[PDB]
Amino acid sequence: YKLICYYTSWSQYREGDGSCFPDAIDPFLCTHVIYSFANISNNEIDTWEWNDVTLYDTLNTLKNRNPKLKTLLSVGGWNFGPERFSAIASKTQSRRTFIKSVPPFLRTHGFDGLDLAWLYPGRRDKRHLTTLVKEMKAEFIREAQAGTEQLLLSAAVSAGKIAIDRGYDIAQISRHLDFISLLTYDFHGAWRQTVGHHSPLFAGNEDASSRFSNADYAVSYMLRLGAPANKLVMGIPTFGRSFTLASSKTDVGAPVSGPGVPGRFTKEKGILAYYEICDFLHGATTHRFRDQQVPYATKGNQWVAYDDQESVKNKARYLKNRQLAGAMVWALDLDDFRGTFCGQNLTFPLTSAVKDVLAEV
Ligand SMILES: *[C@@H]1O[C@H](CO)[C@@H](O[C@H]2O[C@H](CO)[C@@H](O[C@@H]3O[C@H](CO)[C@@H](O)[C@H](O[C@@H]4O[C@H](CO)[C@@H](O[C@@H]5O[C@H](CO)[C@@H](O)[C@H](O)[C@@H]5O)[C@H](O)[C@@H]4O)[C@@H]3O)[C@H](O)[C@H]2NC(C)=O)[C@H](O)[C@H]1NC(C)=O
Repeated sequence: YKLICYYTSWSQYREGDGSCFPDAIDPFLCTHVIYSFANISNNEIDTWEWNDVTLYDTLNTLKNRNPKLKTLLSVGGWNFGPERFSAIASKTQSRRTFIKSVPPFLRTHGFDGLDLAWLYPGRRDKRHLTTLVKEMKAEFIREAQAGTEQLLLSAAVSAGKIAIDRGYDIAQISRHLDFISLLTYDFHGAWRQTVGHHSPLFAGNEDASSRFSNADYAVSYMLRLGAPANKLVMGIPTFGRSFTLASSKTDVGAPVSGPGVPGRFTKEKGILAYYEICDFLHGATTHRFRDQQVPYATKGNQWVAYDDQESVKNKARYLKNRQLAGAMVWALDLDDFRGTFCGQNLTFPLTSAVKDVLAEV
């Protein structure tokens, strides 16, 4: 069993305890840690933050304690225009240029693999995404010849039916990529005038419009398209999506007036770190879509949908029952890394819950 855990650069700058550095990551927790988002310039892979070489160093040092740990550098991200990927990958020149520039980067900085987080390729991009993957992987193979362990190659794919169907040639890309991460947590957003859970497990028998919008449908679908279960890792979010209620209505379908108030620490509308949610929860009312196996809280005109240890283990068993490669947790920085916000004196409570399940048979 795998546990792929992301670490995002921008989390350092958070204030108070919110600040987080690779420095605080428990070396034996996950099996794969992914530094989140490297840039691309002059078609070459490149750093982002002014101090990644430093933080790079600091994350890769964790392997001094856990030899089995592996680390990968992600490329792309949400604040990286999809166009920029498309532009690179449509002109063979740019593509190959980009590619031949990656292995040395990783070798130079201690990484064991590259991660492709091209956030949503288009209709016009499928044919080239297949290329990037192919060639990129061919290069990683030709470099093992130099007598070093072969660099890993993975990709974060959307879990949206349309999304996948629009820009993913799963069948192909699945046989090249060492593993595929399914972003099973973006099935809703403030862009929908009404309340909704973003990382539901099941379709839930009362609504029937977006059944394709749940981890189960996603998985079962990816399998159909051809991807094997030994390359699949299900995403598990460690944050929550919050809304500001446009009425006293709180039950399913209550109208939304817009995203939620920012977090003390995560400082950003619509989203909330687990540890922030832990504080929120106090004085809040907690419910749970028993149908879709996930909770939601409300306090005032603030409606929040999130994942708790329960819902998370729940999902964890799910992937075990479909025989998947492993689990993926989006944002360690978002978990209670210090373990002081969420009652129990446990560090990384959520990511642990999943580990403890996966550590089971
Ligand atoms: C991820 O990558 C991003 C793109 O590479 C990068 O953001 C950008 O990168 C550069 C800026 O560093 C940006 O370039 C310009 O934007 C300006 C307009 O707003 C233009 O004026 C500028 O045009 C020129 O480019 C020349 C250099 O590229 C510059 O010539 C010299 O450059 C030297 C210093 O830059 C200087 O020493 C020398 O004397 C030259 O003068 C020339 O003068 C002129 O100004 C660029 O178009 C990229 O376009 C922008 N990327 C895009 C496409 O949006 C991010 O920094 C990176 N992320 C992180 C955090 O690192």
